Amino acid sequence: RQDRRSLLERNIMMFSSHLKVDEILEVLIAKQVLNSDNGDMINSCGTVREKRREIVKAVQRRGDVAFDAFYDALRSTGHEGLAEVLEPLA
Amino acid sequence: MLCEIECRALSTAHTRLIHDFEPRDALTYLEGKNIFTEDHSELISKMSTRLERIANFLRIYRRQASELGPLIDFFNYNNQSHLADFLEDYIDFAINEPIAPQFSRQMLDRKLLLGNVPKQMTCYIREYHVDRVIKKLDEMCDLDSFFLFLHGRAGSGKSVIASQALSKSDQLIGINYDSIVWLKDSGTAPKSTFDLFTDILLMLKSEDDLLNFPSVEHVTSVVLKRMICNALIDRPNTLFVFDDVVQEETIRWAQELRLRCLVTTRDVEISNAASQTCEFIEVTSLEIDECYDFLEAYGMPMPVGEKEEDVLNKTIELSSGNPATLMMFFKSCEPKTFEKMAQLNNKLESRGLVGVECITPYSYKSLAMALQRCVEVLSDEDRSALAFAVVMPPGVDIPVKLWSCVIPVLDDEVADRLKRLSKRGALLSGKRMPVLTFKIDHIIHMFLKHVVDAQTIANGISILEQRLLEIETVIRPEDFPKFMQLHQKFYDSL
Amino acid sequence: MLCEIECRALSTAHTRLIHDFEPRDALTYLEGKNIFTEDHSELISKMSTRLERIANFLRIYRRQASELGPLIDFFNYNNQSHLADFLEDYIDFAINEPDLLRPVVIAPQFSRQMLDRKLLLGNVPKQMTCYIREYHVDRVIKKLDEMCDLDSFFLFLHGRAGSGKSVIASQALSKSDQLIGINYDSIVWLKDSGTAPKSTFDLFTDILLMLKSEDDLLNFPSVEHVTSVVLKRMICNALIDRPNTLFVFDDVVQEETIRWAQELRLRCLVTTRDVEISNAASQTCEFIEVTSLEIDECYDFLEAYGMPMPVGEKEEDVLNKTIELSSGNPATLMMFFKSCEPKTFEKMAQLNNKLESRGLVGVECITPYSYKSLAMALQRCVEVLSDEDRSALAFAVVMPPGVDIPVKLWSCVIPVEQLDDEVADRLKRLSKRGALLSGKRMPVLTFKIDHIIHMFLKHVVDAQTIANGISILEQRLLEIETVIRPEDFPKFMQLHQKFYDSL
Ligand SMILES: Nc1ncnc2c1ncn2[C@@H]1O[C@H](COP(=O)(O)OP(=O)(O)OP(=O)(O)O)[C@@H](O)[C@H]1O
Ligand SMILES: Nc1ncnc2c1ncn2[C@@H]1O[C@H](COP(=O)(O)OP(=O)(O)OP(=O)(O)O)[C@@H](O)[C@H]1O
Ligand SMILES: [Mg+2]
Ligand SMILES: [Mg+2]
Repeated sequence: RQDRRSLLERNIMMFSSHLKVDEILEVLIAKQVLNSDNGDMINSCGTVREKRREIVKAVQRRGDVAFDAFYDALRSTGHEGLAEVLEPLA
Repeated sequence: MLCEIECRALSTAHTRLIHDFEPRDALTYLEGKNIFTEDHSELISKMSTRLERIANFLRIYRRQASELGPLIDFFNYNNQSHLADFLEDYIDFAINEPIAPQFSRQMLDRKLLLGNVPKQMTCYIREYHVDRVIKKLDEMCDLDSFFLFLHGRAGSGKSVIASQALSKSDQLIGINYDSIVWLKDSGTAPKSTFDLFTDILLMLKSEDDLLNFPSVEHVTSVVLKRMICNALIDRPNTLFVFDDVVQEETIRWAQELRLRCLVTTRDVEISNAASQTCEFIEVTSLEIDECYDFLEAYGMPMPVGEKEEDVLNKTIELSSGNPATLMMFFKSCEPKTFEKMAQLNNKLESRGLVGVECITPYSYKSLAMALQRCVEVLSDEDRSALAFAVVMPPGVDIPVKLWSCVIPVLDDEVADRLKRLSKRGALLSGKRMPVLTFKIDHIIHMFLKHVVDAQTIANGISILEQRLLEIETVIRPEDFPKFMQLHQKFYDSL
Repeated sequence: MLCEIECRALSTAHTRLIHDFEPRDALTYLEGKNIFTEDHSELISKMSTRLERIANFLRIYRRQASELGPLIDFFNYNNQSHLADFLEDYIDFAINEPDLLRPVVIAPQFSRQMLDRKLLLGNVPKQMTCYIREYHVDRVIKKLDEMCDLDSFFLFLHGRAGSGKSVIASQALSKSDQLIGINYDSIVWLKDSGTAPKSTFDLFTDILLMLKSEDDLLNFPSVEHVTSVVLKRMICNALIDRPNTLFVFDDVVQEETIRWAQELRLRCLVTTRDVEISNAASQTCEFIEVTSLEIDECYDFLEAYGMPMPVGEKEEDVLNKTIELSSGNPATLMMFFKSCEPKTFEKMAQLNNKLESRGLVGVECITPYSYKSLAMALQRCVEVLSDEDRSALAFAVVMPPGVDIPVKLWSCVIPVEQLDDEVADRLKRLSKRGALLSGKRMPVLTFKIDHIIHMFLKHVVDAQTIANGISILEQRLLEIETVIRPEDFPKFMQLHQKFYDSL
């Protein structure tokens, strides 16, 4: 929705500063929020801003309730991210 | 949407946004900031050349944003800060505060021409008038629609002054009004007031689609009128000179079309057609001093002897400061000798205006060709009154009753006709006190005389002697009307 | 298709849809939601300027959609939400909360210059400024405001010839900034003056033109030849694009023309002289009569145009003479001024004479009136008259003007058992139809002829028929002021010997 997406957009710098969609594909797909093909397509992207744009869209759709993902930046040592988005979520 | 200011900036800083920039770079930052719709970024993102992506980014952008802040924002982050700095500087030299002359002239010249304005007279200008015209036009560029009546005697020089008043100052065209449309009327038929406005619209018409000009020749008045206003909306501050209006219908149309009009005319009353208060400027007979100036200006020798300044006061007397007939005089005084100047003085009498009729910048060989019309238009009853004014001495202030003697029909009715008569061609000279008196000048006098029935002159003279029975600056007293004999001199010459 | 509310919105919010919008942006979204055809998008998609793509998008759109919904949905998605928000606000101040639309969502969008654009294009003339009839221009505007709600209606601004009706419509649509923009979206002001039977069709040929876009005046066909059923059907079709459009029909003479207006379900202001043309409309007709200028209003009107004010007993009287003869006639009063060039009470009284010994022709002048003198106008008012009524009028000259006089006293000069009420019936038709007569029910049924209405007849009717009517009355005179001439004293019309000897 507008709140969730507005969050993926507001916290765009950090996501598009560090972060990597390859890192989340195995998890998100493990959560069934992603498809093998989805991961494959993203996995096969030359630059990261490409792999990032895709995931954001995917999250805004497939993972509208990216709550699960909100526990992913936790596990990935990128907790300074999942903490910011929980603030937005809050 | 960016305002003129904000759009004038994207345009001024355009030589730069072409040398180093790219709309693909900004699309993500705009879509991300909810500034670009998917299709927007598609449209600007798939473009072969960059001048395409740039022209679409600057077109699409000017519509979408409530302001210019985001543009600067992006220009910064993109290492193109030398750009976002220039634009922020420009927005500030407006937010915090409230060329070649000859080259510029060409624009003025073109404006004058395309509006079919003729060239202004140069060898001699009655500044006063040209000045006062321009002034009263400046006062009105504010107004939504208005009439200016530059009226005067036939050939008194009105049209030349409009040529000059729109040609001297560089403000009237460009500063006060955007464009000029100058159309000569001269309409007498009833189809003329429509034909005029057929050609007015043409002036407005683009250079394109003069080819497509239809058989507009056949289409109602309600439509030519509606058609014109449509085109009128396109042009702002469009001044209209209507050189030579005779029919009040022109004024009427001018007022249905909510036009801004300069108007040269001879008959002043056409203004009663317009309910709106109309301003007026009368082109008087050339004052005695202005006549000198006008003569010198065109190589004419100034007085040297008592009976030489007099030879020249004779021409001025006969011409009564008449621009047009004065000019005809010069074109004839080839010897340029006080002598051949006096030959004409005498000749003009024993032949009326026809003695000096010549090829002149005037459409007319002689002032008699002009006045013809001024006389045809006259009320059938008024055409009569004018015919009997010949008997009276010209250049003499004379009572109403002394006139009641020759004029057909309390005889105030005579006065009413004589007013209509000065109002409608400056044929007569009114003058309220000391006592209600009129006067006929020589130009007009000679004209009427030579024009009428050789009989009606002599009949009016006799019809006067009858009333002579009763029972100079100093107007003629009622104890001494019995003798019009003071002017025996100016009467025996019949 | 939509309607007047949904189309009035696309029109009100038009100053905006021009500054930021593009029909190319919406074509894909509408070929989709089932509102467009692949020629539709072709027609609006290949257009050089945007005002073209916009005028075609708003024309084509008003026909295609069952409602105004996807549009709102669109300006939302297109980052032009400041638009879809304005239009949804407007659609809401109509269904739920009525009334509030004009004060709230329409009033702010006023601008004097806009009116002038709209006035000029609707062929409205400029309003008189040097004097304004307060009362009337006000009451006109009022009764127009009360009706912007109505779907179709007639307003009859009826009065005597030159009585000043047309000028008031110029002012009533030019003073307030609401009538145009707030109450009605556009104006169409057309002068009728139709007498031929082709005139009522020719009128409506121009009405459609007055409607048609600046584009396709080129394509204007030989519409000159096409049935009445089609010009009529052809007009309403375009009318769609015209929400809250008002119609001034300056100078209707024909009731047939009156009709068409009611087949076309139009909203009409109507200036006319003959009031009965309204019987053509079964629709409720509301009326405003332009009376003769009251004695006080005449003063105001004179001063307004540099006319001196009475200074002496027999100077206020010099001026009561003009007002009497003029009987407060805007048009002939104006002709007076344009002629009263000296402006001196003296030359003002000179004319007061010229008027008795030359009728209206003594003061005929070039005036903002299409007419040299009020006689040129009244000509028509008299031609139209029932052949029998033309007769009745023609004999009224004998009667004293500005005198309240009984029906029987009239039965004496007027043509035609024992009850002559037929005289009264003619005299009513006579005031109804150009207002050439006065009427007064009680104390007793009496009529009256004014002076402007009198001098005209005096100078026009057969010099003989005047003298024949004078002799006729004498025979009937034999019989056996505020107070109506009593029946004990009719035998002597001699009270008015003064105003009778002058014949
Ligand atoms: N410098 C001048 N200023 C004024 N009049 C001039 C001047 N030079 C010449 N004239 C005379 O006036 C003629 C044109 O007169 P003009 O057209 O100004 O009068 P007008 O008021 O237009 O007359 P009309 O009544 O025909 O409209 C010239 O060709 C010449 O005869
Ligand atoms: N308020 C006014 N101010 C100035 N002049 C007026 C006014 N009202 C009427 N007149 C005079 O009447 C003339 C036009 O009259 P108007 O058209 O208003 O009357 P009307 O009732 O339309 O007559 P008709 O029905 O014949 O059109 C103007 O030229 C002016 O002389
Ligand atoms: Mg000229
Ligand atoms: Mg009118």
